[PDB]
Amino acid sequence: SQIYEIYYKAIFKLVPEFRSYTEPFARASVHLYNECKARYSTGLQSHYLFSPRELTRLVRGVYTAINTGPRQTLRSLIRLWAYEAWRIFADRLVGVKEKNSFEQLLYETVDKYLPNQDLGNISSTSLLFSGLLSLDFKEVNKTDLVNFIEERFKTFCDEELEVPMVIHESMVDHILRIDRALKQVQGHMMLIGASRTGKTI
Amino acid sequence: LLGKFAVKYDVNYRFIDYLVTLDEKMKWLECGLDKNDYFLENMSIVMNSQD
Amino acid sequence: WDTKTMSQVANNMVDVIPMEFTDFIVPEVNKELVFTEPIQTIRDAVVNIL
Amino acid sequence: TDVCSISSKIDHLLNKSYEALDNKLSMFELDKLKDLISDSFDMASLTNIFTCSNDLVHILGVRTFNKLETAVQLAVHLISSYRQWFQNLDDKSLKDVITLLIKRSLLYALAGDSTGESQRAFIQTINTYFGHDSQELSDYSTIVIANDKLSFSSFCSEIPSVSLEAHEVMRPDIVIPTIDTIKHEKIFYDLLNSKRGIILC
Ligand SMILES: N#Cc1c(C2(c3ccc(Cl)cc3)CC2)nn2c(O)c(Oc3cccc(Br)c3)cnc12
Repeated sequence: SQIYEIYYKAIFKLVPEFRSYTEPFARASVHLYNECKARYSTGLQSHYLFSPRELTRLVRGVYTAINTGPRQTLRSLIRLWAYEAWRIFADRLVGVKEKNSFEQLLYETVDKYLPNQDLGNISSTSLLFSGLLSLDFKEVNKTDLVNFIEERFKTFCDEELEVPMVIHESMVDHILRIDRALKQVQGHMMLIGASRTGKTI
Repeated sequence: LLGKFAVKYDVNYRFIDYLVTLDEKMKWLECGLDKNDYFLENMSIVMNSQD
Repeated sequence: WDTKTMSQVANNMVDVIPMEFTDFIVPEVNKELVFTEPIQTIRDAVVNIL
Repeated sequence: TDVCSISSKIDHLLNKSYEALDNKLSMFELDKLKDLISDSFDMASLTNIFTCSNDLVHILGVRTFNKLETAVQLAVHLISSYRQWFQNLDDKSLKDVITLLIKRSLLYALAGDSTGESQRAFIQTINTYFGHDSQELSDYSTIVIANDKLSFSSFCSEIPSVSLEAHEVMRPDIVIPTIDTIKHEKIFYDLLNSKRGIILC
């Protein structure tokens, strides 16, 4: 909590009015981590390991999100922070009950530490922060992403080969995750899942 | 499941008789396919697949 | 793939194909209520069956 | 069985390090130092301590007979590092410093593989089997050359305050100056300077 209080103060030098909130963010960060580490143990799946490095990826991601973003409000800061928390902690989870319990954990943590008035659904598919359509990284609207991906993917198939694929909401979510991976400085991705489900394309 | 929904069907449907015309049906046996219906269905599946 | 994703993909593929009107497809809706897709037409009936 | 006594192995190690250090040091300093270590270091209470080691939860489980090298080399290196200061001291202050260093080296030779609480509990034993006149050992205690040569201060928590710029959040070489890290970096570099191999489990 002390180390990360320093980190939050450093990164909130970009948004100085919100410096006071650096303590609850750090406390929220470690609290979430501890309960995550507690409730999703290695006994469910052998890849459920959680080090303090999960929090350091977090603050660097939050930094990047702020660095390349627009003017924030506190509602935006919380949304962004939720997005980061999702893409760190919950992408490894299998089981819809685990993701649902992760949602419940997130709501509890924020209620405990950041009690603000305009948070809406925090579902993984309800907070599509993007940097594709707009020059700066911000939460964009699902319809416009859909239409953009449709036209671009059509263009890609016309320019390259003939594969018939129909856009669906999971596909656009995973597109955004891969984009988040590939734009990092040293982002290596691993895509676990079934066959016949679009990974390689 | 079909009768569970509004999808009615031919009650007397037979896949072989539905899909395979008699000429192809004979043509295979001239080529030497065994006259066992399980084989007839299999041969229909393999020749009828496109791509 | 989840049920919703399968339903969306199936509906998209099914939509292009022409579908002749069939009088009996409506009264069935009332009955079962398995709740596996919004009640509609043949298109959803086919999707649920698949 | 083991071929030698624990005591004789200690004596051998002492003489072994003396082989290196004695030629560089001037005889007048040398003799006073080497008996000043031999007699104090050879007391019975240390043996009492060894018998009190075997019930502590060591990681990796190296037997006490195979740990004397670390104790002796680190002790002799440490003592020999202050030779330029020691020359002016009274006997009382010199004995005090010698004791405190030997206690600290014994501590980390025997309990550095223990999980913290064990070490603070073990400090009590070390402070108990040595004589109460001899300088008390505390986990936070560090010795700093204050003002002129020989005014050593046994202080703790001299933490510098880091003024991170925002972008330095993603300097991978960065770290926060914390007491734990300070003492680990300290002891690490001391062990390195003794030319012994290390395993950071
Ligand atoms: N056409 C196609 C295609 C498909 C299907 C498809 C899926 C979604 C949509 Cl919208 C349309 C079609 C046809 C069922 N899946 N699929 C992949 O999974 C691909 O990547 C691989 C490849 C090998 C192993 C692995 Br594991 C991943 C690459 N292409 C495809």
